[PDB]
Amino acid sequence: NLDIIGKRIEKIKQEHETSWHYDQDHPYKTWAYHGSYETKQTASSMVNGVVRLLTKPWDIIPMVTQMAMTFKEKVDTRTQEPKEGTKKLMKITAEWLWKELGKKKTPRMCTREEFTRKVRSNAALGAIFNKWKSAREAVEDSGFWELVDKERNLHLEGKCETCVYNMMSRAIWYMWLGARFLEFEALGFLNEDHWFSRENSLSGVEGEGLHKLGYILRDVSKKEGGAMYADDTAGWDTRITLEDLKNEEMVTNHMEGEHKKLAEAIFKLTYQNKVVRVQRPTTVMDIISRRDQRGSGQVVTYGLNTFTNMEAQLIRQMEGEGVFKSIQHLTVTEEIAVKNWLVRVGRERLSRMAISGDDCVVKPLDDRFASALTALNDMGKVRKDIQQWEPSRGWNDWTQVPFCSHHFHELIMKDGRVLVVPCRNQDELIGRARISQGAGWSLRETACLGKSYAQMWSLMYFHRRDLRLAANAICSAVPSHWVPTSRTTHATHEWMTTEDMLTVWNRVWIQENPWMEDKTPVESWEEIPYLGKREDQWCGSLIGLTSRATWAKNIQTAINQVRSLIGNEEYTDYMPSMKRFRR
Ligand SMILES: Cc1ncc(CNc2cncc(F)c2)s1
Ligand SMILES: Cc1ncc(CNc2cncc(F)c2)s1
Ligand SMILES: [Zn+2]
Ligand SMILES: [Zn+2]
Repeated sequence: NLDIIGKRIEKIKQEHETSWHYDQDHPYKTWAYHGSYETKQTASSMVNGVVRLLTKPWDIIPMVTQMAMTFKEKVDTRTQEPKEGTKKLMKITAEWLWKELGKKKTPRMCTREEFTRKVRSNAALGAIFNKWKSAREAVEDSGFWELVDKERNLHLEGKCETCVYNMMSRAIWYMWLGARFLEFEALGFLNEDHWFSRENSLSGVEGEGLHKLGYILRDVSKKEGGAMYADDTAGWDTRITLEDLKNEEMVTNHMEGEHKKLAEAIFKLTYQNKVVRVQRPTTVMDIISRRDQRGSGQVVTYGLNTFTNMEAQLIRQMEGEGVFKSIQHLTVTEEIAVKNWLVRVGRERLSRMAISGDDCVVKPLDDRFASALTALNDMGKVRKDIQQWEPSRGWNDWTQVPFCSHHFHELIMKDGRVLVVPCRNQDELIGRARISQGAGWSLRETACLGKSYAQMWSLMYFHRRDLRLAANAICSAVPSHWVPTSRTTHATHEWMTTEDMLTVWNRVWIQENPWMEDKTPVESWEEIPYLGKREDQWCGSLIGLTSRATWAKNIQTAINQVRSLIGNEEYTDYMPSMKRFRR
């Protein structure tokens, strides 16, 4: 305990020797509280003007406008230790699942070279400012790496000095860049080498992309079974048990040499024992500790969430199939039965699921799954917005299943070929495009973010009448050659490019689409179909409203307003790619 965190604590305590005070009115119960010290400082959303000026009808939709305005009593929760039978079910399943993921993969260390490219082309690794300004600067230096080396040698010693989280249903724990590297060195392979790919994991979708998710849900639908189940967990990261953290750590069993010790240290020191600096305006910096809950990089979090979610869902399948009778204790015969289930049908059972971190869709063997709730509830993976022992409401139609904030439509092209297209409430799409994260943006940068959104809409949401039109308008209003930008790059972002959008559509939807047998390129945008105009209205379209018809009719005037603001640049008119504007 304090042997493992004390060094980290004692080091912080000393850098504020004229401040340290053990405030006796600290609000922590579930989190251990060590002390405090003096600080004073805070990033709200800004509106993207290029997008808003070209989406005027939406200036009066409260669902769009409210998205741009404005529980920490959930992070301070505690989950009960699972029963012995639950713990055995999890240990056995975790062992078998690491083996399966490892069959065609080699754990390996990631390198500074790799980490250095990441920071120069910008991911969201989540660092802090201090001694160097940006993340870009500290990597270019040589002193930072000497710091890294020190901590690394300490990790091999089995101690830790500077790996401390900073808190800030979305609470992010940013770490200093050095700690991020040591985490990425040890565990980056999980993301970098696609361990949770559909090919390697059977349930996973890592790197598959929105244009593939709908086809994958449909492939699951083709299996014999009962309803499709899509239970969200109530605050998944706050319900990761120490038992989950120990079963994740069994990935080190597949490692060797330096890598194995470095990985064990990350699991032992930064995951199974955590030290966090949280601000408290009453402004002190509280130094609290905790062994449980999900702390890690957003990207290792994703891989370990997918892993533990796969594990829980295999066990819920086992329960619905009556592989084990009770979670209180597992008979020696029940252990063998579980083990032989995994060996005999485990891979088939994984192919019945689509899992993206804390998000899942299961098509179990039959509807017994709906009331198989004892293992799920005991593991602490308590379902959101339904009573604890109330049976799951399944879905009969794969086109109604929620997954990764989307639903999927089946859409028939004029030539018989079949698109499965992603979709969500259009107010959600327009409200997100109207928002820029960070201030300090030039007109040019703001314009290039709008163009990223426009190109995503043309690629993913082309079947929505208002999004094809607004996307054509934004791309007409931003200089033809200006490059699309984004301040967090997830899966596959084929819209981040200066190439012709019809050429990308053809590559993504026809050429590279393994569900399309005929590879005939499409020759214009008019070949590319829309949802039915009632289906479009159901998913939030403004077609049929007066405000919308005036906007479409007078779009060239909105385009010209934005062209005037940006200035005398080279523009393309994309509106004639649509039938109604083609004279
Ligand atoms: C790291 C990931 N790999 C695939 C994912 C599936 N989810 C998704 C959501 N939004 C846009 C996407 F391209 C994909 S998440
Ligand atoms: C219920 C409605 N019936 C026709 C409408 C007009 N909206 C529209 C726009 N572009 C292409 C279309 F097929 C239809 S709204
Ligand atoms: Zn450390
Ligand atoms: Zn829809």
